Amino acid sequence: GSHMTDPSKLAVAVVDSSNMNRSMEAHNFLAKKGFNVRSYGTGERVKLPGMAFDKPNVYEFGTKYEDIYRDLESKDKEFYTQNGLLHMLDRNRRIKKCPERFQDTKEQFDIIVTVEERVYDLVVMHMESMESVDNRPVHVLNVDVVNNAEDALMGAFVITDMINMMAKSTDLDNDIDELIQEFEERRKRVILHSVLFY
Amino acid sequence: PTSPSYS
Repeated sequence: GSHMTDPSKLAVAVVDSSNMNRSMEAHNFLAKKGFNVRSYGTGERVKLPGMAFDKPNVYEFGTKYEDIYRDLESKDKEFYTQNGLLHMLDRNRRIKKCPERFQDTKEQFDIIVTVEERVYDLVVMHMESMESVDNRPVHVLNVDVVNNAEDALMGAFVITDMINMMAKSTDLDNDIDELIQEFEERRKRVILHSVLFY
Repeated sequence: PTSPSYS
């Protein structure tokens, strides 16, 4: 075909805090490798760094990446170019309209990857708060990704290797525990795992 | 925490 194809047709989500850096790097990579992927953040608001630590640029979820881009450009185009935010926002715009909050989505997934335990917990808490009415299993997996541009890309590679492995399973529910441990031993990373239900 | 982290 014209594109790579996931034989398991997994529906995947990747989740971070602001749906800006880590989840979007993973979104882009996963999509290019042919996966059905969506991305979200778990924070109350979208938060990008500013010119001072105590002066973040904060927006509501739903604010178009394009508008955040314009906002920072007029603030100080050169500063937000050198620190990488304008490129990040540009990459994001090409993927989708705006940052989305996981707790507000109605989409369902076979696998949800989170990029730090705080996000993992919010995702799991949110899933548990919902009365399951289908008994459709979903696997939440946490893979720690350090929050900067370089490590976000590295995380995208690692997360993609993990999803690729699980996609090759013909019965994920009965294989996944063993596959997670194999991945942990080979890649020397801890994966947090929960099985929840829609 | 911001995305990315403040540098």
